[PDB]
Amino acid sequence: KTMKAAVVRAFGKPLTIDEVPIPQPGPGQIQVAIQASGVCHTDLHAAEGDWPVKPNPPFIPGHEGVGFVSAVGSGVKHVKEGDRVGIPWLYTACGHCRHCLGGWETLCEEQLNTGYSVNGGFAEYVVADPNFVGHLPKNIDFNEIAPVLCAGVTVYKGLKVTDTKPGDWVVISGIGGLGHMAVQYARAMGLNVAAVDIDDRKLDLARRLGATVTVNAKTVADPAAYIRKETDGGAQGVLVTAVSPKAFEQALGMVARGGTVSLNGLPPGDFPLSIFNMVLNGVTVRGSIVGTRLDLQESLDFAADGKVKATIQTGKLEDINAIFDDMRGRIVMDLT
Amino acid sequence: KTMKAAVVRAFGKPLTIDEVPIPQPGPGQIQVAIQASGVCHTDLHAAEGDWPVKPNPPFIPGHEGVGFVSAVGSGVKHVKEGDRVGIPWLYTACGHCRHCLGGWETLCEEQLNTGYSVNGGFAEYVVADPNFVGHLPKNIDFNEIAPVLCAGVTVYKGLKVTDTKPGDWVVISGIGGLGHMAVQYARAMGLNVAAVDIDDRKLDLARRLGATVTVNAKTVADPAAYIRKETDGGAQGVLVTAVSPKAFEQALGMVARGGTVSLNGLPPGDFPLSIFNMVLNGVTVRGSIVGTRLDLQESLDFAADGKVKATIQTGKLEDINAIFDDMRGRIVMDLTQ
Amino acid sequence: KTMKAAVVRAFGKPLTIDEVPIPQPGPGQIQVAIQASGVCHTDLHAAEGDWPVKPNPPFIPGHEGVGFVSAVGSGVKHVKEGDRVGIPWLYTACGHCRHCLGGWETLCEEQLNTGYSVNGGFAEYVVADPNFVGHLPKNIDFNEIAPVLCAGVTVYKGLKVTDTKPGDWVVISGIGGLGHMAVQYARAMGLNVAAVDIDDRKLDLARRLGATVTVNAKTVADPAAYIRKETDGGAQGVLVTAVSPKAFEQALGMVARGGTVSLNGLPPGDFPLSIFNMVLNGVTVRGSIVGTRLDLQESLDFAADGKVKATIQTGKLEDINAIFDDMRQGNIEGRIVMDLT
Amino acid sequence: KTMKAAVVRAFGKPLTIDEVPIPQPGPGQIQVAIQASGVCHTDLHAAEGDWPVKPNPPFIPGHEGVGFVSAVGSGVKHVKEGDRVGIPWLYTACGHCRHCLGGWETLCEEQLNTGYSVNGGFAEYVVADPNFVGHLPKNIDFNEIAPVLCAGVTVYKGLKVTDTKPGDWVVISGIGGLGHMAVQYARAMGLNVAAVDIDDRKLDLARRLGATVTVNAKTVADPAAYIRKETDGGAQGVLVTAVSPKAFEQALGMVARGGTVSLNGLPPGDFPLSIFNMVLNGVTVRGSIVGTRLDLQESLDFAADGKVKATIQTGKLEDINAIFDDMRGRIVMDLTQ
Ligand SMILES: NC(=O)C1=CN([C@@H]2O[C@H](COP(=O)(O)OP(=O)(O)OC[C@H]3O[C@@H](n4cnc5c(N)ncnc54)[C@H](O)[C@@H]3O)[C@@H](O)[C@H]2O)C=CC1
Ligand SMILES: [Cl-]
Ligand SMILES: [Cl-]
Ligand code: NA
Ligand SMILES: [Zn+2]
Ligand SMILES: [Zn+2]
Ligand SMILES: [Zn+2]
Ligand SMILES: [Zn+2]
Ligand SMILES: [Zn+2]
Ligand SMILES: [Zn+2]
Ligand SMILES: [Zn+2]
Ligand SMILES: [Zn+2]
Repeated sequence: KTMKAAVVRAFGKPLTIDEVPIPQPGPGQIQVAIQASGVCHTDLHAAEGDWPVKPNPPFIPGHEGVGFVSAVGSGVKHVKEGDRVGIPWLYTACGHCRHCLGGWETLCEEQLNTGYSVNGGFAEYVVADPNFVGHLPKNIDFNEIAPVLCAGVTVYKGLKVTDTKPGDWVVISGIGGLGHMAVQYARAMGLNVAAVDIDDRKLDLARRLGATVTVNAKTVADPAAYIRKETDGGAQGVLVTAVSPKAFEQALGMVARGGTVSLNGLPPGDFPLSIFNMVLNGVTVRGSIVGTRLDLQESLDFAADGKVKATIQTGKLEDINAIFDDMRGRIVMDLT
Repeated sequence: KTMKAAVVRAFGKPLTIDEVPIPQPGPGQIQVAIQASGVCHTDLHAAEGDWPVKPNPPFIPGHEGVGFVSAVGSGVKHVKEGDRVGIPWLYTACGHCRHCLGGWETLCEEQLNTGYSVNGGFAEYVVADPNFVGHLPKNIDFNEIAPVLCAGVTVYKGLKVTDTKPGDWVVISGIGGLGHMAVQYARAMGLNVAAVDIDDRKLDLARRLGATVTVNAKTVADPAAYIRKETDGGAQGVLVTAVSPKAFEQALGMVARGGTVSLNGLPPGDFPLSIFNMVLNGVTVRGSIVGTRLDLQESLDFAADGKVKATIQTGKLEDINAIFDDMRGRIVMDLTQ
Repeated sequence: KTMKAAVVRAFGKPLTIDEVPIPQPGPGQIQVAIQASGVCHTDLHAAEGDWPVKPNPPFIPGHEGVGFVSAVGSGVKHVKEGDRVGIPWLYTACGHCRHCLGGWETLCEEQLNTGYSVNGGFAEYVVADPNFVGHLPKNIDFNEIAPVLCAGVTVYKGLKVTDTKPGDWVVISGIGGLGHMAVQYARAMGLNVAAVDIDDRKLDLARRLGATVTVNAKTVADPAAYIRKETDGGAQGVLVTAVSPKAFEQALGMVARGGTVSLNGLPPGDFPLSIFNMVLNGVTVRGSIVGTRLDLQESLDFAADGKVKATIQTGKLEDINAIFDDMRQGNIEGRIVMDLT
Repeated sequence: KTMKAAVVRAFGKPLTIDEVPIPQPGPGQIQVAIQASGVCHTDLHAAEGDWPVKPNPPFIPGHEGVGFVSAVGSGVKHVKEGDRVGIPWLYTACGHCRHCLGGWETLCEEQLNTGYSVNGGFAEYVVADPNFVGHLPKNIDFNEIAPVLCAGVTVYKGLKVTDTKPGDWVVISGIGGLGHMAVQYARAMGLNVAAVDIDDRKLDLARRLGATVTVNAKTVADPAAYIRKETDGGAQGVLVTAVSPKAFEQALGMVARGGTVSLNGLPPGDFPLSIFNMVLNGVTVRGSIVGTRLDLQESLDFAADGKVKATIQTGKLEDINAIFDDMRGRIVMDLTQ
C-alpha cells in the first residue's frame, strides 16, 4: 500500500517522483483519491523556498487536487465515501478566532495550507479536513473543475471585493490562467468587462469570453488613457491578476475616482505608490487571494451552471519539473 | 470699497497684505464677512506652487474661512445676512456627473477649490456659492469652529472609510492638527483608540483626549509589533494623518489582517508597497481627504454637541509668512484683530 | 396657442381629452414636446384617488412622458432644443436636505411629482425642471424607452435594495408593467429569477423574459410553499410589484432566512405581518420608491445596451379610459405607451 | 450522582423541582457547573408550549446559564476545566450550510436551542457544545454577566442591524430587561438615544443610562410626533424591545424616511403594516433576536470594559414558578445561595 507522489526533497532542486506511503486518516480526517491536480504559481514558489514563511521538506505540493473520497476517519459526519471533493489552499483553520467566527476564515492566523505547510495534491492520495474540502459538481470533468479551487475562487472573490455592481466597468488586467476565468465571472456578475494584456491572442480570447473593450499594453503607448476613454473616465474596478510593476502602475491610471483596485498576485519586492494621487482621487487598493469556503461553493456553482469554463492544458505528474520550466489557461495534471 | 487680503503674487515668495477691492456677489452667489480663517498645509503648497495642477497668481489662499453672510446675490434661497457660514475646500461642483449625483461631489472632476482655483478666506470678505458653504453651529466660537472645515471633516471622513464599527481598534498615526481631532472623533464613534507619534507630549495629549494605548514611534524598538500586541493582532483601522515614509511603513505593520489603512495626507513622491503582504493579509489601503457637504455637516454637529474641540493657536492675517515658516494643534487667524 | 391633454376632472370618473394652454418655460425651466407617454398604474391610483395624499383635480397625469426639448428658459445650462428627455415621477427635489445631500433625493420631503402634484405627460407639451429629467439613449425608440422612466427605474432600484448578489434567487411578484421589466433587470444583474402572478399568460411572459421558476397564486393555494421548494428554502430577495395586498402577505413566505422583501406596489391599505416569523427568521421588509437621478441614468443604460427591453403596445391619448379598463381588468401584457405623434 | 433541576413535565403546568441524573459529556462535549441562570420570556413560552415549534417535554429550560466548565469530553481542543463559560440560545449549528459558512449561524435550519430543543441551564449542570459556548470576562460576577447571553446580545445585534452610524438618533422602545441594556449599548455605539415607555420610572432610568430624549407613550397623546420633533424629523433607527400593537404602530411613526425599525420580540398574531407608508417613506422593518457567536463576544466585551451593566434581581431555582407568575430588569437565579 504505497502511492506515486511528486516530492520536494530540497528547495530549488527538481522534484523527485517517489513511491511513498498512502497517508491514512485519523479522527476528523478523510482520504481522497486524486483524479486531477492543478498547478499554481504558488506551487513553484513552494518548491523554490522563495517566500518568508517556507514549507518543511520533504513535502508534496498542490492545492488544486480533486477526486473521490476513498476513506473516512472516525468522528466524521456528513462527508461519505465516493463523495466528489477538492482540497484547496485553505486546509484548515482554527474555528474560534474573530476571523473564523465572522466569515473570514481565509485570514485565520493559525490556518494550514495544502501543499505548503501540509502534504497536498501532487499525488494519488491526500489526507484532508472534511470541514474545509470543496464539494464538486457532478456535471463537470475533474480536469476542468480543478482550476476553480485556486484560480477560480481567487478571481471570483477578487471581483467581489472591487465593491462594484452590475452595469459598472471592471478592467481585468492579465488574461492568463486567472484572468481568462475572471472575464467570465465578471460577465456573469453583470459587469461590463475591459481586458488588458501584452499578447493579442489573449485579448482575442478575452473578447470571445465576453470582454467588449480590449487594449494591448505593449503596443498602445498609453493604455490607461485608452481605458479611461472607453469607460467614460475610468473603471469602477480593476482586478490585477499578474502584478508586474508596469501592470500595477497602469492599473492605477485605469481606475475612476472613488474606484477600487483589487490585487491577486504574490510578486516579490516593493512597488511604488503615489499616495498623493490615491488621496486626491479617493482610490482604494486592496489585496485578495483565494476565498472562504462559501466563496469556493459560490465559485463552483458558476462552473456548474455553465457560466464559467477554464481553458486547460493537461499533463502527467511526471511532467512536473518541465511544467515548472514552461511556467518560468491552466495546467492540470491528470492522474488517470 | 476695499478690504485687507493676503495675496500670493509669485510662487515661493512672501505673501503681501494688500488693499484689494471687495468682491460683490452676482446671481446665485453670497458674500461672507470672514471672522476667523484657518491655515492648512495645502495653503502652503498653494503659495509655493508645489503641485502638478497649480493656482493662477495673484490669488488669495484659505479654505477654512468662517464668518457672517454680509450680502446675498440675486435669486439665492434661504440664506440671509447674519447667517453663520464657512467656505471649505469644495467651493462648487458640477451637480450633474455620476460622482455629484451619487452624493460623492468631493470627487467631481469639475470642482473648484477655495483658496486654490478661486480666491479664499485669507481676507476680510469672500464671495461663495451658497449651495456649498458649511452652516456653522451658533454655540461655537469662530476661532474654534474654523478647523472643522478642513482638518475636522478630513479626519472624520477618513475614519468613516476605515469601515470600522464601535468596539473596534483604530490607530491614529500623528497627533498634530489633524490627529488630535481624529482622536476625539474616533472616541465619539465608539472606537477604542491607539495613538502613535514621535513626541511624548503629543501622545499625552492623545491620552487626555481618550486614547487608551500610546506608543512613541522613535523610542520603541518595534512600534508596529507593540500596537499589534495591544490590539490583539492589529487595528481594524489605521488613520495616517502625517504621511512620512516611516509612518506609512509602520502603519501597514499596525493593521490587522482584513483591516484598512486610511490615508489623509498629500506627501510628494512614491512610497513602497509590499503587494505580497497586502495580498497575504487581505489589507485595504485607501485615500481620503476633506469630504462631502453632508460629511461636513456631520462633522460640525460633533463640534456643536461638545464631542470634538480643536486646540488652536491664534494669529493675525499680518502674521501669515511667519506662520508658514513655523509650519515649515491648528493655526487660526482671527480677523476681528 | 393650445394643446391636447387628458385631464382628470373628478376621481373615479372618465378623463376628458381637452384643448388646454401650452405651458411655457420660465427661468430654470424647459419645455418638452411629448412623443410617447407610458401609462403607469400610479396614474390609475391618481385618477381613482386611491391614496391617503391625493392630487388636486383638474390635473394631467403621466410620469413616463418622453420627447424632444422644444424650448429652453432663461439661465438653463447644457440642455438644448432637440435633446431627447423624459420627465419622471421625481419632478424636482430641494438639493439641500440630508436626503438630497446623501444620495437619497427620492426621500426629499419637498419634492414635486410629475402627473400628480404638477401637470404631467398625458399631453403634447410638458414644462420640466431640467435638473431632474432623464437623458434618453438615442438608439431606443420613444415608445420603447418610455416605461424605463418609472417602471424600469423603480424595479431596478427595488432590486438594488434587496441586498442580493449575482447567483442569488429573487422572486418577482406581479409580472405587469413593473414586473416584466423586473424579470429582465434581475437577469442582467446576475440573479436567478422566480415569478409569481395570478394569470398564466403573465407567467408565460416571465418565462420568455428569463424566469425559470413560475407559480400561479390564483390556482395554487400556497404559492410561497412552492417557491421555497423550488429555491432550496426560499429566495434571498423578493420584489413585490403587485397591486393586491394579499401578494404582499404571501411574499413574506417566499424569502429565505436572512432574506429581504422589497416593496414597490402601492395598493391602498395594510397587509398582515407576522412579527414572530420575521424575527425568528431574520427577515427584512423594505419600501422602495422610484429611483434617484443616478438610478434613472443607470436604468436607462441597461435599455441602451440591449439588456432590457419593455414589452409595449401603443395606444392613443384618446384611448386612455379604455387603457385604464384594460389595466384594471389585468389585460395588459407588459406596458401600454400612448403614441402622441 | 444527581442534581437539582427545574423541569417542565407538561406544558402549562407548574415546573417541578426534581432530582435528576447529572448529564455526562460525550465526545465533542463539555459539562458546565452552573452558578447563575438568567430567566427570559422565552423560557415562559417554552414552558407554556405557546410556539409553533415546541419543546419535547420533559425538558429543563434556560439559555442564560453561566458557570465553570466541570468536565471535558474527548476530542475537545481549546476549552478546559475551570473555564468561565455561558451556554446561550444557540446550542449548536450544522457548520456546513450557507448560513453557517457565511457567518450567519443564527439562521441555521438545523440549530438546536438551549433550554428549548435540548436541556438548558435551569439546573446545576449542563452538557454543552464547546464550539458554541460564550467565554465570560474574568472581571464580571456571574449574576451580572448572565443577562448578556440573551438580553444583551439580542439588543446589541438589534442595534447593529438598524444600519445607523455614530451621531444618528436611535429610539429604544420599551425600557425593561432588554431596553435598559439597549440604552447603554446605543450610547457606547456613539448614537444619540431617545427612549419610549409607559412608565415614568423606566424613563428616568433611561435618562440615568444616557437617553437624552424621553417620552411617556401613555401620557403623551402622540408620542411619535413628539419623537419626530425632538429628533429634527425622526430617528434613523428604532429598536422595539417590547412589541405590542401600540408600540409597533408608534415605532413606525418615529422613524425618519429611509430609517430602520429593528424588532427584538416574539409577539403572537399579525400586525398591520401600511404598504403606502412603507414605500413612500423608504422605510425598512427588520427582525433580529440573539446573535452569532461573534456578536455575543462583542457584546461581552462591552460588559468587560464597563460600558454596559445589567440591573438584575436575584432569585433561587425553587422560586422559578413564582418568578413566572411575577412575569405573567432581568431576573437571574443564583445557584450558589
Ligand atoms: N414604488 C414605486 O416607485 C412605484 C410603484 N408603482 C406601483 O407599483 C404597482 C404596479 O404597477 P404596474 O406594474 O404599472 O401595474 P400593472 O397593472 O401593469 O401590473 C400589476 C400586476 O400585478 C399583478 N397582480 C395582481 N394581484 C396579484 C396577486 N395577488 N399576486 C401576484 N400578482 C398580482 C397583476 O396580475 C399584474 O400583472 C402599482 O401599485 C403602482 O402604483 C409604480 C411605479 C413606481
Ligand atoms: Cl474560447
Ligand atoms: Cl448575467
Ligand atoms: Na494532507
Ligand atoms: Zn481562526
Ligand atoms: Zn494557488
Ligand atoms: Zn460633478
Ligand atoms: Zn485643507
Ligand atoms: Zn431635499
Ligand atoms: Zn409610475
Ligand atoms: Zn448550518
Ligand atoms: Zn432569551
